[PDB]
Amino acid sequence: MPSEDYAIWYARATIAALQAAEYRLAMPSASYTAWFTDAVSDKLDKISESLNTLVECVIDKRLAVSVPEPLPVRVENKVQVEVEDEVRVRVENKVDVEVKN
Amino acid sequence: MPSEDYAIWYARATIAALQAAEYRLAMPSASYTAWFTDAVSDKLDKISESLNTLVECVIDKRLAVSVPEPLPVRVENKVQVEVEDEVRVRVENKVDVEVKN
Amino acid sequence: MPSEDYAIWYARATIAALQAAEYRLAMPSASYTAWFTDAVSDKLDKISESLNTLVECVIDKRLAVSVPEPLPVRVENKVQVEVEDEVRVRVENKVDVEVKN
Amino acid sequence: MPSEDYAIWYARATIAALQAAEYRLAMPSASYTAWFTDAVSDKLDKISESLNTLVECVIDKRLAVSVPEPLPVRVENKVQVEVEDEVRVRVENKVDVEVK
Amino acid sequence: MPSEDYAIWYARATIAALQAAEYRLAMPSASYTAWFTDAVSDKLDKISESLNTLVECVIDKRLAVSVPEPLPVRVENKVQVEVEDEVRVRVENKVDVEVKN
Repeated sequence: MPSEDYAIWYARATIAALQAAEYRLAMPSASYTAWFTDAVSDKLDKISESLNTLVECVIDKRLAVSVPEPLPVRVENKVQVEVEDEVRVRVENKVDVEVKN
Repeated sequence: MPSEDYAIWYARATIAALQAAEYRLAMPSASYTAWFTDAVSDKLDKISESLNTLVECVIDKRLAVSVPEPLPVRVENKVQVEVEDEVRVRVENKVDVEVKN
Repeated sequence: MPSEDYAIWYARATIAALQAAEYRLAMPSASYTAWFTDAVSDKLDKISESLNTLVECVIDKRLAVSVPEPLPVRVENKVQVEVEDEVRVRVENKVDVEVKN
Repeated sequence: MPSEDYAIWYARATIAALQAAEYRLAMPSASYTAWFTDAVSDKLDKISESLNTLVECVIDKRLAVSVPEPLPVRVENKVQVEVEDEVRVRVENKVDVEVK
Repeated sequence: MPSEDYAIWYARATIAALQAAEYRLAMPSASYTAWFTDAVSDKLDKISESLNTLVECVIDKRLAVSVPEPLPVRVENKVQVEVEDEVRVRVENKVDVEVKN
């Protein structure tokens, strides 16, 4: 029943108005926030929980770590030592001696 | 088509209405959610999956680490040592002796 | 009511107009921004803060770590040593001697 | 040229209908997705890629690390040792001997 | 001014059209992008910046770490050593000798 001329103008004028305006979001519906919680927020909570588990290892601005024990090592240098016991020895060569008695 | 005065009224009144309202989002379309899943949610899953792998290394607030085995070390101090075996020796000097015979 | 023909036209024309337009978001309302900050922004702050605690441990492109100390180690190689002080010894064998006087 | 009553009604009724409806988002325009990619998705990619570089270091639930080598250490205890070579010695004292 | 029957039909029909349609987002207003930059993007940037600092420590698929130097260790095993210098010794016992002259 609306004339074609009016119907044409209505569609064109309504599209022009919709595009001229800007849209202020309200609080979303519960259906949107449920979706968004699954798509984003719950995943952020899991990421934050995992990060926290790692950061609880930080003490005094150092990350506490654990290594196998005892830790296998190779000493690469010549070490100065102090011998604490009397040592049993086997003399292997013929020794020059000065008799003092 | 309606008069210019009517068209001007309609454009202004409709824009005014669109901007006076606030908009409550519903569940998005399947097309929007598929796009958003690729743009955001799937990437959050990969981030969470990578963090999970790191956090599996944590036990009692210490991060388990691995170093080369065996680890090359350099001993910096003078070490007290206890010699446990008999030692073969070569006497390099002429020795003063007292004969107890 | 208006005509059933007019009503069908109006539904089709209005949906077609709404779907032909594109929608420019303004700054959201206070209701939305409060929800969004709780759903996203505050969780990002929490993540950022935890990460900063970890990254504070990084010094000049190395992560500072703490290991139990003194660390138990097991030395796997034969170590060169230097004996600095006089060692007390006990000769275990009969020594061949050349008397020089 | 609508009547004033109609103009007043149309403003109030249109606001009411807009507030009562809920709005289903379609696939966004290319302009929106281009902007959103810059604002969000590209930064998520950078974050994910940085995390992967760190997580490649994880081997069987341990983080592979590197320390300066050789690692400087201080031995805190007295060490039992086994001498494995013949030792050149210089005798310092006058030795008591029993002949043959 | 319209009749109540029209007014009621218009409200019901317009809500029905608004809910039957779906909405294609254009590029958002400057107001929106400025708010969104503060609420999300700038926080992502800080997260990425902090993560970059940690990942700079990765070299050849290992994380570079620092421990206190020198690190205190406890040697748990008996160590084989090679003495490298001449050793001054004091003979503590009476030595049996075979005179070879």
